[PDB]
Amino acid sequence: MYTFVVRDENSSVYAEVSRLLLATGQWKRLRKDNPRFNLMLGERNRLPFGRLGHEPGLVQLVNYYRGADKLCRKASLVKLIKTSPELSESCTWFPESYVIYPTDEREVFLAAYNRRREGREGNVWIALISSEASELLDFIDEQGQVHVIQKYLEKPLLLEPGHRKFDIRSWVLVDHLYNIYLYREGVLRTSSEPYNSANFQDKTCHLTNHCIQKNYGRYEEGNEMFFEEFNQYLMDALNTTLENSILLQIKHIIRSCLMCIEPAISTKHLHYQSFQLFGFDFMVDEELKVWLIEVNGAPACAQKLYAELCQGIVDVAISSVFPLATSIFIKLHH
Amino acid sequence: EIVHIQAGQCGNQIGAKFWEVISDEHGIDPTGSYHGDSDLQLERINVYYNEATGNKYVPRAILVDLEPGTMDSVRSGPFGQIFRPDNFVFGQSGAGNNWAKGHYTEGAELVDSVLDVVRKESESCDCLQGFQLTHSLGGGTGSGMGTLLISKIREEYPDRIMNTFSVMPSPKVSDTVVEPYNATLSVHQLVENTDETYCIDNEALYDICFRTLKLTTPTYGDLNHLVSATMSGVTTCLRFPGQLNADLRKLAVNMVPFPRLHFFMPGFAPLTSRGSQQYRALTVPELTQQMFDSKNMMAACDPRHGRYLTVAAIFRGRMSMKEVDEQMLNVQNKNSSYFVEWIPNNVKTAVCDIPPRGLKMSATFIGNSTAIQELFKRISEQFTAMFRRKAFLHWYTGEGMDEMEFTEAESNMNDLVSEYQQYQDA
Amino acid sequence: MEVIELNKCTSGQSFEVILKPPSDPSLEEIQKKLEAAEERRKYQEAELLKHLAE
Amino acid sequence: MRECISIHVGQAGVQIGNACWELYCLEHGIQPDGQMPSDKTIGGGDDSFNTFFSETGAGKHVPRAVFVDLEPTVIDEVRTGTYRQLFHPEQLITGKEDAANNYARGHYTIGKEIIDLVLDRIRKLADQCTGLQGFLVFHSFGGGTGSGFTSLLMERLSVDYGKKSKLEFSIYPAPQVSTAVVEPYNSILTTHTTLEHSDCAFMVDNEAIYDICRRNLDIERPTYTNLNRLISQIVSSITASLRFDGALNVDLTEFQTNLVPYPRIHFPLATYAPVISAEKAYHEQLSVAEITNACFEPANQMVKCDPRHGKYMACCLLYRGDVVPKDVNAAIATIKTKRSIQFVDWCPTGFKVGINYQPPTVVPGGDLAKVQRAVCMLSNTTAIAEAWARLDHKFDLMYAKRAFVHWYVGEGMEEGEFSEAREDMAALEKDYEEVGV
Ligand SMILES: CCC[C@H](Nc1nc(-c2ccc(NC(=O)NCC)c(OC)c2)ncc1C)c1cccnc1
Ligand SMILES: Nc1nc2c(ncn2[C@@H]2O[C@H](COP(=O)(O)OP(=O)(O)OP(=O)(O)O)[C@@H](O)[C@H]2O)c(=O)[nH]1
Ligand SMILES: Nc1ncnc2c1ncn2[C@@H]1O[C@H](COP(=O)(O)OP(=O)(O)CP(=O)(O)O)[C@@H](O)[C@H]1O
Ligand SMILES: Nc1nc2c(ncn2[C@@H]2O[C@H](COP(=O)(O)OP(=O)(O)O)[C@@H](O)[C@H]2O)c(=O)[nH]1
Ligand SMILES: [Ca+2]
Ligand SMILES: [Mg+2]
Ligand SMILES: [Mg+2]
Repeated sequence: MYTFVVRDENSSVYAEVSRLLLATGQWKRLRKDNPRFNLMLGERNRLPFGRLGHEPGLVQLVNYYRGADKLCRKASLVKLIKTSPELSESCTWFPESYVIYPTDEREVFLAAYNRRREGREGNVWIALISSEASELLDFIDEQGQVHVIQKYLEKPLLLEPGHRKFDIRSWVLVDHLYNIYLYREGVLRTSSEPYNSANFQDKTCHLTNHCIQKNYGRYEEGNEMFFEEFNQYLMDALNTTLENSILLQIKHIIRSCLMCIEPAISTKHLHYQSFQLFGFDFMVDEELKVWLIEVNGAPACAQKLYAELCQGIVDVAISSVFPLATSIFIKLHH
Repeated sequence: EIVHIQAGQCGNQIGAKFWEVISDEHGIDPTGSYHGDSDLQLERINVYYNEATGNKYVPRAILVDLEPGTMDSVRSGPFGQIFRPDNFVFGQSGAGNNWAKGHYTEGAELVDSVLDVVRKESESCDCLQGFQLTHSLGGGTGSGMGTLLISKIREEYPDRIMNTFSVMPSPKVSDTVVEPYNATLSVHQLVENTDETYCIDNEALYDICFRTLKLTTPTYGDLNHLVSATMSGVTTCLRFPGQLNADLRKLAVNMVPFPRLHFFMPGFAPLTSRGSQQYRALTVPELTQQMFDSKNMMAACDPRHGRYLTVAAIFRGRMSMKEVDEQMLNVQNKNSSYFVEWIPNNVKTAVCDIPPRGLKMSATFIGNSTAIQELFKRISEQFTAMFRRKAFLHWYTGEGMDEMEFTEAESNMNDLVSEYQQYQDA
Repeated sequence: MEVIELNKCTSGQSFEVILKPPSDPSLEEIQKKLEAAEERRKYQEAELLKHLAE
Repeated sequence: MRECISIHVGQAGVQIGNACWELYCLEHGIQPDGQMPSDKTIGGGDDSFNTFFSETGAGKHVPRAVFVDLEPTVIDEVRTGTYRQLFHPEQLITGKEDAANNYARGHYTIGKEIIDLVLDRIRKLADQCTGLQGFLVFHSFGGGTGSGFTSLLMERLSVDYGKKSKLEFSIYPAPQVSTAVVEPYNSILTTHTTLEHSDCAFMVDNEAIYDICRRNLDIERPTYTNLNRLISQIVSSITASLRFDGALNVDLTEFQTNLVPYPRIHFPLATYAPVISAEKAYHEQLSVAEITNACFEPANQMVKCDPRHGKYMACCLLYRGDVVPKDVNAAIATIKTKRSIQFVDWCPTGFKVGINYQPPTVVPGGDLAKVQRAVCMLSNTTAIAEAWARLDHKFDLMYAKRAFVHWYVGEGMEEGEFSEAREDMAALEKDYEEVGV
């Protein structure tokens, strides 16, 4: 009889996990501040890692990797890729980005802005989306917090019919052995309104967040195209598959990012253990070249996939540590 | 050193039984002479025994009563000769199961004589640590005079530890109808003037003898076999050297987070009847499971109806301390809800290499549970049932008591109940 | 990289390697605290013997 | 030469002290009867080992140590121990009844009636010193004596010996071997009162030592004898520079300079390797690179924490055995590129290395195997704050209900001292935070 605690109520993912665990009749839920637990579904902020793995006679496990925030923060991700020799400044799959502080590398950003202007090529950027540097720097100083300036992909792959923009969400699970598991079912969070190349003011077709969109539900249910449909579209329209044209680059980017920070977050020889579910956001251009947008440390799943993914987390991340009395994941070997 | 006292019929009969058991463990004969094989038996014998001229050890015990009946049975008992003759302090009138007689009139006439023996024993101690009393709360002498002694011992020794092995009354094992009165009046004294009170419920001892030991009609002898075994159990760490550098005060400190809440639930495993040798030794998981079970509690209270504040466990015999560590950590992790979270690691354990007589290994349990309130609530209901009609009250008013003092005792015990309830929901 | 302050002897040797450069109460008071605690103990003990006297 | 006086308080301090002085004697070649055949300067001298020993005309070498406990149980085993002749009665002080795991009882009540005696016996040793630099205090956080009386002693020493330094070897409480429940109280209380008086304190979590004895020595149930032998080895590595010829950490003041830039943050993390079982038949001797790399494994630290998620302010490497600077720098270069070693911006990213050619001595019949080379890393990392966080949490859980508080109040202490102590610890955790992130 294993025991666990829940310290994040807003977690739609681990609300299902806790439900699944209790349903096995071998997992009991304790109170929040009960230290005698085997599994901790911890909070998103101020997770007390320092209090884990100090309970005698208890193998403890947490659903978050300490230090993984360096990957899941926009300001941190840029610094991580730029400073790490494994990824380097000459990273092919990450858009040109710079860190900007409200009144740092602002002078470094303007240096690239000149080449774009004195080269007569695409000079559009994103934080709001604008082509003028002055309009951007004034916006950052007016917000308050730190922001990242990034190159805008002016030539995205556009779905037909509709001429629509989209982004790809991949769910990655890293267990305690640091096996990088890629959930086979991803989702395309598509735009319903056609992509406007000229007017960047209309952010309803530039930003593909599920919240903004909610022409909602015209092409597919809930502006969410799963892989079977998108794969079929690539075969019919572009005479290729999702595996070759896109997914190889995805698996490469996912694996490369996690291999980089592995020695900084690994719990191989620690007194407590860690696993975590990540949400990689990608962006495909017209030449079928994949770009990494960001990484989410506390991602939400798709309604169709909650039953399968949440069950998966129990199998490989939890039950692997705490056994009980074909696979949905793709193991990115390294 | 510890100064032992035993007051009244019950007190002297469990007290004598207690000295009988540990005397055998320390290798001391009724003659008083040591006859063992291990020096371990004598390394901490000074705690309970004074060394006399010759090679004979004399218990640091003081036998008190208002009737010579029981004390004459002790002196003619098995280890009747071991006791110091001067330490026999007895009246002639008796107490007639009357708390008033024992605390105010008959006992007050004798209490000074007792203290003279206590002082004479204390002045012989190199460094007196505390006292311990064996008595019942249902009668008159052990209940009334026993608490009177406690009050006066505290006045002269206000910085010493005071422990008690108090036998609680029960209708299942009852001598008179006025037992709830005597007990309620006694608890009032115990809440104030004791560091530790081991609540020994005759209801529990009876049920154990009947339901578990399968004794159809248990005598007071069958009941006392359980008490003596438990008492030998709790005092194990004090009487034998081990990893736990035992100390009277340290137990009182680590077991009692709040001064009034010092009423413990004793437990023992395996449960055994008189003379009935059982030949199968229990595994460590079996010892751990039984000692925590309600059937093994000497206080008729369901621990699942409350929460453990602190727990002391003492295993005896040759066994893997690792296996003990695993099984103890297992119980807590399996049932962590029954332990308060605002006292981290409140379950401590120790192991003594020397087992008790008759058993290859055993386990003794001392729990400070909030479930003990069930005991006090039980006495309270029996008390109220009579007091609302002021029944049998003339026995007490005749000795000079007033109805107000009963109302005060009723109130103070109800405060103890609610105080135990306060931390059951924390 | 850079080893500096190398000192050697028969028993051993010590040095420093740099990889990168940077970028009370008095006796009066004590005796007063200890005695203040003693008075608080004496007060509590007096209240007990006063309570027991009653 | 400048002398150093060792002070052992409480059960933990005394028993650990015995393990250390036992080990010191074996290292310097001193016999149980105090005789030192290799010491050709009979009757006195001022060699490096005289920092911890004084000499009699008879040629006996006595520890500059004072044992103090409020209970005679433990110190009596020193009076009758195998090194009984080594010390003399005036060094061993014992009381009648202990502090009963109560800080207030050890500090105020019983502490007051013996503090003058201890300081007098300490003053006797201080008079035998031509140039005293400071004190090494051994004690536990959990014990009433180790916590209570030590804080009082540390206060008076700062008054009676203002210019003198004072280092601590503290045992951080661990439920796995502890038998008390109120040790979080005593720990917060003694840390608060001692903080301003201590220049540098080496914490040793019993949890860490306990698991190292289980994992690396294959001892199912480690006893205090097992723990103390291993602890004494770490302490020996730290104090070797004071007892042997060298140029790194040759006086107590240098410990502060090298390991403690900020005064309040004076808790260096110790990491030791290799720990090998003596009953292990076949052992491939580890190299400089392997043992130096092991100094960055959390499983080898005296306190379990994660240095990766913190910042360094200083780092010293203390080798013993067959080691040379070349192999060290080669090992450092490899480790630097493979591990997360973040220093604070206002400190140089570097390592102060110290080597002693004599390999680490082990007690005959002990659990440790003789190794060709060993190392002890002293690194002042903010990651050790995790130990304060763990402890203060346990404190808050108990104090929220005022559990066991009446025991402290009953000894003359004010309840305000609980919160005032907890506030100081809250300030300390903040200091680590500012530096760490
Ligand atoms: C929460 C319980 C903590 C308790 N700790 C101690 N317990 C004792 C101790 C002293 C006397 C006894 N025996 C007694 O009979 N005491 C009352 C007369 C004892 O039995 C439990 C423990 N001494 C020192 C310590 C530190 C303890 C530890 C291990 C096992 N049992 C009790
Ligand atoms: N490592 C180690 N820890 C010890 C040793 N002895 C005691 N301890 C620890 O010290 C804590 C309790 O403090 P003690 O030293 O035993 O008590 P004390 O200092 O004598 O103070 P008192 O309460 O008056 O007895 C416990 O948590 C133990 O784990 C020891 O020999 N080695
Ligand atoms: N460099 C770029 N070029 C083109 N489009 C971009 C871009 N960066 C972001 N976008 C688009 O703008 C949106 C920005 O969303 P972003 O991912 O930055 O915010 P977010 O953090 O809310 C994602 P999530 O909510 O899943 O965590 C992305 O959905 C993408 O659709
Ligand atoms: N276990 C046990 N309980 C007893 C014994 N004698 C009396 N009692 C209990 O004590 C109460 C009677 O008190 P009593 O011993 O007569 O007190 P006394 O007047 O001081 O002698 C009853 O409730 C009994 O349950 C005994 O020999 N064994
Ligand atoms: Ca000399
Ligand atoms: Mg009777
Ligand atoms: Mg002690």
